[PDB]
Amino acid sequence: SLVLDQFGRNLTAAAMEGKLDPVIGREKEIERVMQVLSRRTKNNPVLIGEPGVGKTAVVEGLAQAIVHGEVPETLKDKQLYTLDLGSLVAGSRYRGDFEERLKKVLKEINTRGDIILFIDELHTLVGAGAAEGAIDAASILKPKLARGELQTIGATTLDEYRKYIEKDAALERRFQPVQVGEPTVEHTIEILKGLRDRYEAHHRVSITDAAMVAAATLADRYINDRFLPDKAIDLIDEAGARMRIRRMVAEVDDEQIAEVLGNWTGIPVFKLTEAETTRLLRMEEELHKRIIGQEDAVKAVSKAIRRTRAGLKDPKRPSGSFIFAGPSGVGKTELSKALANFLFGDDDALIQIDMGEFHDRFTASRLFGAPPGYVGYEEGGQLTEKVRRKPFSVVLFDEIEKAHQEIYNSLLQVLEDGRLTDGQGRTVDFKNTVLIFTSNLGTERMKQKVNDELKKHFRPEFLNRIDDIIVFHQLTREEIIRMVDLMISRVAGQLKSKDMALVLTDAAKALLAKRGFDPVLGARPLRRTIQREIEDQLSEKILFEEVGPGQVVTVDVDNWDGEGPGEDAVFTFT
Amino acid sequence: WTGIPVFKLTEAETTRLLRMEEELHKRIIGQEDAVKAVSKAIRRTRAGLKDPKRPSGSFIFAGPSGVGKTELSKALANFLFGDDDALIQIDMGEFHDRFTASRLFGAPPGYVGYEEGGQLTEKVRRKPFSVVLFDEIEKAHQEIYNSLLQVLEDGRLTDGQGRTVDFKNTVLIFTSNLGTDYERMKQKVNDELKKHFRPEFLNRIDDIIVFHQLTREEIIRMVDLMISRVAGQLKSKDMALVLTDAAKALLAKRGFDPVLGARPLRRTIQREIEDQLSEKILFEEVGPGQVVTVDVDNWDGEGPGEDAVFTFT
Amino acid sequence: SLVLDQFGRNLTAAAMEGKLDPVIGREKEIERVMQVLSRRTKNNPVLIGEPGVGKTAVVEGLAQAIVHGEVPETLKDKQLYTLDLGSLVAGSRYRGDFEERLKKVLKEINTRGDIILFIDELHTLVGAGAAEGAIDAASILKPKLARGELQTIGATTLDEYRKYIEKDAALERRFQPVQVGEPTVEHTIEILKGLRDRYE
Ligand SMILES: Nc1ncnc2c1ncn2[C@@H]1O[C@H](COP(=O)(O)OP(=O)(O)O)[C@@H](O)[C@H]1O
Ligand SMILES: Nc1ncnc2c1ncn2[C@@H]1O[C@H](COP(=O)(O)OP(=O)(O)O)[C@@H](O)[C@H]1O
Ligand SMILES: Nc1ncnc2c1ncn2[C@@H]1O[C@H](COP(=O)(O)OP(=O)(O)O)[C@@H](O)[C@H]1O
Ligand SMILES: Nc1ncnc2c1ncn2[C@@H]1O[C@H](COP(=O)(O)OP(=O)(O)O)[C@@H](O)[C@H]1O
Repeated sequence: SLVLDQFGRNLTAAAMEGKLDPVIGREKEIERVMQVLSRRTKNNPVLIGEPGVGKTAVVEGLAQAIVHGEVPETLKDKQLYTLDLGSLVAGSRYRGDFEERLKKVLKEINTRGDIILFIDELHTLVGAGAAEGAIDAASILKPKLARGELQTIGATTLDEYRKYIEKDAALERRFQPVQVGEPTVEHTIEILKGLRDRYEAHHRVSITDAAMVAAATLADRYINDRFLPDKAIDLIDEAGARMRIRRMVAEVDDEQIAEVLGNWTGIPVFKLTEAETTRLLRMEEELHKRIIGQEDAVKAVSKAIRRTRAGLKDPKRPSGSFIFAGPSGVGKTELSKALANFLFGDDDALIQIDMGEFHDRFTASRLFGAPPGYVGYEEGGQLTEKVRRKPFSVVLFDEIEKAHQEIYNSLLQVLEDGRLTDGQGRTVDFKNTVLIFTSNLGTERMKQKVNDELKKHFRPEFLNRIDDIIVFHQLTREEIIRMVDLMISRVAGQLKSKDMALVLTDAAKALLAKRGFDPVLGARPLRRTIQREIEDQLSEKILFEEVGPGQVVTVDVDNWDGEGPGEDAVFTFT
Repeated sequence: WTGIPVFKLTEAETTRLLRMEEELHKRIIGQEDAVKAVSKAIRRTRAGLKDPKRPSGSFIFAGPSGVGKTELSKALANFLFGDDDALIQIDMGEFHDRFTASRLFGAPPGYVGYEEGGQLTEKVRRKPFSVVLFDEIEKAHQEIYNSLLQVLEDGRLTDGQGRTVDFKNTVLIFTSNLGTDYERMKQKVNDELKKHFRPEFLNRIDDIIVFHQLTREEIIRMVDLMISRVAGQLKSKDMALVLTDAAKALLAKRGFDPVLGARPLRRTIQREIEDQLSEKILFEEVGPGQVVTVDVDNWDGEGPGEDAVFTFT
Repeated sequence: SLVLDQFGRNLTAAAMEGKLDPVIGREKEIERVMQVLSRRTKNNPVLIGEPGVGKTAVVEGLAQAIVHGEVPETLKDKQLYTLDLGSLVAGSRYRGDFEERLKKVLKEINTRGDIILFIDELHTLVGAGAAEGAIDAASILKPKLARGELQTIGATTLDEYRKYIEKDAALERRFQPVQVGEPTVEHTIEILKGLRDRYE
């Protein structure tokens, strides 16, 4: 007892005082472990599982089963000791110290005979006192473990089992695997219901059953870098901590779990208040604050985001996938910029990928990285990593028709299931991101021309996965008048920072409108008209210090009937 | 230990294995040939009467888009393991480049990522009994099939690290989209597969299955199948939806097109029911504790219904 | 304290003399850190932030909050020590010296219980001294982090996180990411107004 205690911790006395958490739902794996230790030769199981499933929890539950007495006679009255390799290695300046300590431990185990050894993180045994080919813990344990005279229990994750143990086939032979599979949703709910009491006592808060059901569902659905039941426990524990901080008896509901998840991952799953609800209902006007015209596209996107925010989106598919195909300059990109501004408050959050560069057969690997064995393997994908930074995003694929079919064959993955496997092998989540595909093709009859061009330039499946195909309409006179108003407002807002005030009469706005209309319009022209007839004149006029700072500038027009072409009209800057 | 299901067939398991054709028909409407072939393969595998060298099953699936080729594999995984996420899904859409194939089995020694190993081989070693799905196999280059060439016949793959993995107990499924009256389509699909793939690869596969186009009965049952998802989603918010049969008829009328598969129907449902119900929910017109009876007015049930709308109660 | 002063620096004692710059406008991140540090199991936050944003600034603000006493009861009068891994593995020359120093540090922390660790460049835990016969500090720390018996705070670049901690999922599990994003323009102006007195 005195020898093992300085080099290990006894889980039996830990479960005597209840210091270990109760373990429930693990009868199959614990029975598997108990039946492996009841063998004659090679009675050593190692718990292989994905990290965060309960590999140490299985051993704690077995210790509780031992101390209660549900074990058979082969595991009855057995003190389960974990072994700390760090305590063995530390303090050993010399060969004799470490090997003497390990063999004294083994002699005490074989003398008392009722200590089952536990090696958490079993991959540490390949090299303890020296390298893999010298005298260490593994080469001392191997003759003992081969005959089964030393009962030990291991725990190693999947990847480290592949890496460290499997390169040492001698230890791989002597350990019989016990797979601890990831628990289900109902299993996680049961586990949380079991662990209610400890967290309730610790955080001085009370937790409801609906809170735990919501925690399990949200943790399984959204968080895709951790594994059940750890993420559900994380959400519950963090909500309890939030209540403990905020009160300094509180209640935890699913709303607080949603808040914790929103803090953790940024996914906008919240209980909607009145102000954001009226914002969501009236957001078509909010988008129409910036974009002018094109009611169909804003309507479709409003429908998609309203469906997403109300919990009515198919969870295996993204929030929405759109093809914005229409004549150049209409505002296909500006709709995406307006979406970014609405959803995040800033426009730099729009992950914009340009398909102009992806015209070669070698550049498809930029999105999802390079395969193993090639240059760029560690960096991985550019798009996948950008998505992993923030799971809720608007992904913009600008100028689709430039890129050729290999990228779309890559993107059928995300268009169907919202998954993408980068070069490093990891799968990333796209179940919440909004996909926008902007195209410049086909330039009521324009609708059919664009549809025919897209059917000719695409395979049927890629057009089929897309939620809504939206064809942008050409602009009219009222829309370009409002565009002129918006551009002048932008100029005035930029000029506010230089101690200025700017204003235009409606005659100047009309004159700008009459010189900015043709079927090849958009905002690429009629903004060049602004830069040529307003901005340039203002710059040259303020460079030689007339109507400088503190002076309101009024842009007027003379020699114009207000209806004519206005080619002889000139802008006057008072 | 290994998870490979060799046991004594209990009566419940036996009567399930006799009746698993309609169990597959629970999630797939129509496509009797593919369900037939999958049932034959699973019956051969679980009876203990199987070729030791060849894999459990090797199928190539062909048909139009959205005829349930991936849905069949997902429902087969749901049958065997209980959930879709146990399906080992490798989509060949990322493997267009010839240099990309090293991700499948792994990096050779002396190169970066050698210690990481492959992706397909390691996931097969994790679960030796698995349904391996290869989506859109034509979109990968032809040199990628060369790695699968020997697992399709001998069921063994040699990774970069040198280990030999066992593909003997897995069900290999290929899904294609080539070819896009039934016999003419089958002949065209077979000819396209023959001229697209080398004949030494087509001979090593078990059955070539062509998916039949969806008919009116199939899509009108599939209306129910895909609205059950919305009903279950609504059940999480303490409110229920029941469709009038007129709503089902109108949804099946506006979502049917022989040119494509099932996703036009999902578009029709999503635009007619999901979006409008989202507006009604966020307006708080309807909430928890109520029922929603969706009905079609201004319609006769036979006409095309270019003016019919949906009423929500 | 006799062993930690040889290997670490006391930020609470540093905040006693006000040698740390005032931290302005980072109340949300400090609240998130105190939220994570208040948990029962896995109470280790990592400040996942781009370089140049103030990852260490968040920790010094937390130390100033602790010394000013506005923290909740679960962080009241707890000395926040930064852990200098270079000094821990500085004089070893052997196989058992570094692990002995780590055991002494952890035993002093356990017998005190009011000391929170801070690890600049948290990715240095993996491979924190790995000779032919040595066990790195990550494998020592992992059982204590999983049970929640040790409160550690980490600061790590996004890219460094992805290169190093992402490769080790066992240690990645024990740390909750805390997104520290770039301050906006107005936030930068507020920070400059805070730092006016010191720079003047
Ligand atoms: N059946 C269960 N009952 C109670 N708690 C559980 C159960 N399964 C898992 N847990 C919790 O999840 C955690 C699992 O940790 P574990 O997976 O052993 O870590 P590692 O993967 O590093 O070995 C434990 O802290 C435990 O509290
Ligand atoms: N209706 C509009 N409202 C506001 N800005 C617009 C509008 N239409 C165009 N713009 C501006 O003009 C640009 C046109 O972009 P876009 O239509 O995407 O060009 P293209 O169609 O050639 O890709 C946008 O970046 C936007 O700033
Ligand atoms: N017969 C069917 N029964 C139910 N759903 C179907 C059926 N056919 C297609 N689907 C729908 O189509 C999608 C799968 O289509 P898929 O088989 O992947 O087509 P492809 O393989 O050509 O891409 C699923 O989301 C499913 O909802
Ligand atoms: N909110 C803030 N208030 C005051 N100073 C800040 C704030 N945020 C950042 N700083 C300044 O930024 C610097 C911190 O950078 P640091 O986090 O050390 O970068 P890195 O961790 O990459 O070395 C400090 O000098 C600090 O003064």
